[PDB]
Amino acid sequence: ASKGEELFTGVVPILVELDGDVNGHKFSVRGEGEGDATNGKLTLKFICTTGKLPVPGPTLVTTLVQCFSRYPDHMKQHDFFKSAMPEGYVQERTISFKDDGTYKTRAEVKFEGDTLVNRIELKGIDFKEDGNILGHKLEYNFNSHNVYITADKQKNGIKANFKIRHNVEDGSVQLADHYQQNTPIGDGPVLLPDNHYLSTQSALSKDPNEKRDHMVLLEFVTAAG
Repeated sequence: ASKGEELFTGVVPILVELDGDVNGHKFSVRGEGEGDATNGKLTLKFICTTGKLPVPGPTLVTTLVQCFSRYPDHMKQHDFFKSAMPEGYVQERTISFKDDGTYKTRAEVKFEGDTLVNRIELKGIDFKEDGNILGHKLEYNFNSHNVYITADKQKNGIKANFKIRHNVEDGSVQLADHYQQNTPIGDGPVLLPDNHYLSTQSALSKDPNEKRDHMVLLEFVTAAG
Protein backbone atom coordinates (compact mmCIF):
# COMPACT_ATOMS: atom_id res chain seq x y z
CA ALA A 1 0.00 0.00 0.00
CA SER A 2 0.89 3.68 -0.20
CA LYS A 3 -0.21 6.96 1.35
CA GLY A 4 -1.45 8.26 -1.99
CA GLU A 5 -3.91 5.35 -2.11
CA GLU A 6 -5.90 6.99 0.71
CA LEU A 7 -6.62 10.03 -1.47
CA PHE A 8 -8.84 7.89 -3.69
CA THR A 9 -11.48 6.68 -1.25
CA GLY A 10 -14.98 7.64 -2.24
CA VAL A 11 -15.45 9.89 -5.25
CA VAL A 12 -12.87 12.38 -6.52
CA PRO A 13 -13.67 15.21 -8.96
CA ILE A 14 -11.69 15.22 -12.20
CA LEU A 15 -10.65 18.06 -14.51
CA VAL A 16 -9.07 17.34 -17.91
CA GLU A 17 -7.54 20.05 -20.10
CA LEU A 18 -6.02 19.24 -23.50
CA ASP A 19 -4.41 21.59 -25.99
CA GLY A 20 -3.77 19.93 -29.34
CA ASP A 21 -2.22 20.69 -32.71
CA VAL A 22 -2.68 18.02 -35.42
CA ASN A 23 -1.19 18.88 -38.83
CA GLY A 24 -1.53 22.54 -37.82
CA HIS A 25 -5.20 22.23 -36.80
CA LYS A 26 -5.22 23.55 -33.24
CA PHE A 27 -7.94 22.71 -30.74
CA SER A 28 -8.69 22.51 -27.02
CA VAL A 29 -10.83 20.10 -25.00
CA ARG A 30 -12.08 20.44 -21.45
CA GLY A 31 -13.48 17.50 -19.54
CA GLU A 32 -15.05 17.26 -16.13
CA GLY A 33 -16.43 14.44 -14.07
CA GLU A 34 -15.61 12.09 -11.24
CA GLY A 35 -13.71 8.93 -10.43
CA ASP A 36 -14.42 6.08 -7.98
CA ALA A 37 -11.25 4.01 -7.79
CA THR A 38 -12.83 1.53 -5.36
CA ASN A 39 -15.01 0.45 -8.30
CA GLY A 40 -12.59 1.39 -11.08
CA LYS A 41 -15.27 3.73 -12.41
CA LEU A 42 -14.90 7.02 -14.29
CA THR A 43 -17.66 9.26 -15.64
CA LEU A 44 -16.67 12.30 -17.68
CA LYS A 45 -18.05 14.73 -20.25
CA PHE A 46 -15.68 16.44 -22.68
CA ILE A 47 -16.39 19.55 -24.74
CA CYS A 48 -14.29 21.07 -27.50
CA THR A 49 -13.73 24.70 -26.51
CA THR A 50 -12.51 25.72 -29.98
CA GLY A 51 -15.61 24.76 -32.00
CA LYS A 52 -15.40 21.43 -33.83
CA LEU A 53 -12.71 18.85 -33.22
CA PRO A 54 -10.38 18.35 -36.21
CA VAL A 55 -9.86 14.69 -35.33
CA PRO A 56 -12.41 12.11 -34.19
CA GLY A 57 -13.17 12.23 -30.49
CA PRO A 58 -12.51 8.50 -30.06
CA THR A 59 -8.87 9.04 -31.07
CA LEU A 60 -8.46 11.24 -27.98
CA VAL A 61 -10.02 8.94 -25.37
CA THR A 62 -6.79 7.33 -24.20
CA THR A 63 -5.08 10.71 -23.89
CA LEU A 64 -7.99 12.32 -22.00
CA VAL A 65 -6.16 9.11 -15.38
CA GLN A 66 -5.08 5.56 -14.65
CA CYS A 67 -4.89 6.43 -10.94
CA PHE A 68 -8.64 5.59 -10.94
CA SER A 69 -8.02 1.93 -11.84
CA ARG A 70 -9.29 -0.68 -9.40
CA TYR A 71 -6.34 -2.65 -8.08
CA PRO A 72 -7.53 -5.84 -6.35
CA ASP A 73 -6.37 -6.42 -2.78
CA HIS A 74 -3.44 -8.69 -3.64
CA MET A 75 -2.28 -6.20 -6.28
CA LYS A 76 -2.28 -2.94 -4.29
CA GLN A 77 1.51 -3.04 -3.86
CA HIS A 78 1.70 -2.70 -7.67
CA ASP A 79 -0.32 0.55 -8.02
CA PHE A 80 2.27 3.08 -9.15
CA PHE A 81 -0.28 5.69 -10.19
CA LYS A 82 -1.84 6.32 -6.78
CA SER A 83 1.52 6.01 -4.98
CA ALA A 84 2.80 9.07 -6.89
CA MET A 85 -0.03 11.22 -5.52
CA PRO A 86 -0.64 13.98 -4.63
CA GLU A 87 2.46 15.41 -6.34
CA GLY A 88 1.51 13.34 -9.37
CA TYR A 89 3.21 11.97 -12.44
CA VAL A 90 4.11 12.89 -15.99
CA GLN A 91 2.50 10.62 -18.57
CA GLU A 92 4.02 10.67 -22.08
CA ARG A 93 2.85 8.73 -25.10
CA THR A 94 3.51 8.09 -28.72
CA ILE A 95 0.39 6.90 -30.54
CA SER A 96 1.15 5.57 -34.00
CA PHE A 97 -1.86 5.25 -36.28
CA LYS A 98 -1.16 2.46 -38.75
CA ASP A 99 -0.76 3.86 -42.26
CA ASP A 100 -1.34 7.37 -40.95
CA GLY A 101 0.09 9.95 -38.57
CA THR A 102 1.32 9.97 -34.99
CA TYR A 103 0.25 11.71 -31.78
CA LYS A 104 2.84 12.76 -29.22
CA THR A 105 1.43 13.55 -25.80
CA ARG A 106 2.79 14.94 -22.54
CA ALA A 107 0.49 15.24 -19.55
CA GLU A 108 0.80 16.04 -15.88
CA VAL A 109 -1.64 14.20 -13.63
CA LYS A 110 -1.79 15.59 -10.11
CA PHE A 111 -4.04 16.90 -7.38
CA GLU A 112 -4.80 20.62 -7.41
CA GLY A 113 -6.65 21.09 -4.17
CA ASP A 114 -9.15 18.25 -4.00
CA THR A 115 -9.40 17.88 -7.81
CA LEU A 116 -7.46 15.29 -9.79
CA VAL A 117 -6.26 17.25 -12.83
CA ASN A 118 -4.98 15.83 -16.12
CA ARG A 119 -3.33 18.63 -18.17
CA ILE A 120 -2.15 17.51 -21.63
CA GLU A 121 -0.28 18.94 -24.62
CA LEU A 122 -0.75 16.91 -27.81
CA LYS A 123 0.98 17.23 -31.17
CA GLY A 124 -0.04 15.27 -34.26
CA ILE A 125 2.06 15.00 -37.41
CA ASP A 126 2.11 13.17 -40.74
CA PHE A 127 -1.66 12.68 -40.94
CA LYS A 128 -3.35 12.09 -44.27
CA GLU A 129 -5.91 14.77 -45.10
CA ASP A 130 -8.19 12.07 -46.58
CA GLY A 131 -7.29 9.33 -44.08
CA ASN A 132 -9.43 7.89 -41.31
CA ILE A 133 -8.44 10.54 -38.76
CA LEU A 134 -8.51 13.90 -40.58
CA GLY A 135 -11.23 12.53 -42.86
CA HIS A 136 -13.46 11.62 -39.88
CA LYS A 137 -14.12 8.06 -40.96
CA LEU A 138 -14.06 6.49 -37.48
CA GLU A 139 -17.19 5.22 -35.79
CA TYR A 140 -18.36 6.81 -32.55
CA ASN A 141 -17.73 3.85 -30.27
CA PHE A 142 -14.92 2.25 -28.29
CA ASN A 143 -13.56 -1.24 -27.77
CA SER A 144 -12.22 -2.88 -24.63
CA HIS A 145 -8.44 -3.10 -24.37
CA ASN A 146 -5.64 -4.29 -22.09
CA VAL A 147 -2.83 -1.91 -21.05
CA TYR A 148 0.39 -3.88 -20.43
CA ILE A 149 2.54 -2.31 -17.68
CA THR A 150 6.13 -2.96 -16.66
CA ALA A 151 8.34 -1.19 -14.16
CA ASP A 152 11.00 1.34 -15.25
CA LYS A 153 13.23 1.35 -12.17
CA GLN A 154 15.78 3.77 -13.64
CA LYS A 155 13.10 6.47 -13.99
CA ASN A 156 11.33 5.51 -10.75
CA GLY A 157 8.25 4.89 -12.86
CA ILE A 158 6.58 2.60 -15.38
CA LYS A 159 6.20 1.96 -19.07
CA ALA A 160 3.24 0.55 -20.93
CA ASN A 161 2.40 -0.71 -24.40
CA PHE A 162 -0.97 -1.48 -25.90
CA LYS A 163 -2.97 -1.45 -29.14
CA ILE A 164 -6.21 0.48 -29.55
CA ARG A 165 -8.60 -0.68 -32.28
CA HIS A 166 -10.86 2.04 -33.69
CA ASN A 167 -13.75 0.77 -35.78
CA VAL A 168 -13.91 2.44 -39.22
CA GLU A 169 -17.12 3.26 -41.11
CA ASP A 170 -16.18 0.79 -43.89
CA GLY A 171 -15.95 -2.18 -41.53
CA SER A 172 -12.18 -2.06 -41.23
CA VAL A 173 -10.24 -1.35 -38.04
CA GLN A 174 -7.78 1.53 -37.56
CA LEU A 175 -4.95 0.44 -35.27
CA ALA A 176 -3.37 2.95 -32.90
CA ASP A 177 -0.22 1.54 -31.29
CA HIS A 178 0.42 3.14 -27.90
CA TYR A 179 3.81 3.55 -26.21
CA GLN A 180 3.60 5.05 -22.72
CA GLN A 181 5.98 6.16 -19.99
CA ASN A 182 5.12 7.59 -16.57
CA THR A 183 7.51 9.27 -14.15
CA PRO A 184 6.79 10.82 -10.74
CA ILE A 185 6.75 14.57 -10.32
CA GLY A 186 7.78 14.40 -6.66
CA ASP A 187 10.82 12.88 -4.98
CA GLY A 188 9.03 10.56 -2.56
CA PRO A 189 9.09 6.78 -2.84
CA VAL A 190 6.65 5.15 -5.23
CA LEU A 191 5.51 1.59 -5.85
CA LEU A 192 7.30 -0.07 -8.76
CA PRO A 193 5.12 -2.92 -10.05
CA ASP A 194 5.60 -6.41 -11.27
CA ASN A 195 4.35 -6.91 -14.83
CA HIS A 196 0.56 -6.71 -15.06
CA TYR A 197 -2.19 -5.14 -17.15
CA LEU A 198 -5.20 -2.87 -16.84
CA SER A 199 -8.41 -4.29 -18.31
CA THR A 200 -10.34 -1.32 -19.69
CA GLN A 201 -13.93 -1.09 -20.88
CA SER A 202 -15.41 2.13 -22.17
CA ALA A 203 -18.80 3.33 -23.32
CA LEU A 204 -19.23 6.51 -25.38
CA SER A 205 -22.48 8.44 -25.67
CA LYS A 206 -23.88 11.84 -26.59
CA ASP A 207 -26.11 14.18 -24.61
CA PRO A 208 -29.22 14.72 -26.79
CA ASN A 209 -29.58 18.33 -25.57
CA GLU A 210 -25.94 19.33 -26.25
CA LYS A 211 -25.06 21.42 -29.31
CA ARG A 212 -21.35 21.70 -28.55
CA ASP A 213 -18.97 19.10 -29.97
CA HIS A 214 -18.67 16.71 -27.07
CA MET A 215 -18.23 13.19 -25.73
CA VAL A 216 -19.80 11.48 -22.71
CA LEU A 217 -17.65 8.65 -21.36
CA LEU A 218 -18.16 5.90 -18.82
CA GLU A 219 -15.18 3.66 -18.12
CA PHE A 220 -14.46 0.70 -15.86
CA VAL A 221 -10.82 -0.32 -15.37
CA THR A 222 -9.46 -3.22 -13.31
CA ALA A 223 -5.87 -4.33 -12.83
CA ALA A 224 -5.09 -7.99 -13.47
CA GLY A 225 -2.35 -10.44 -14.32
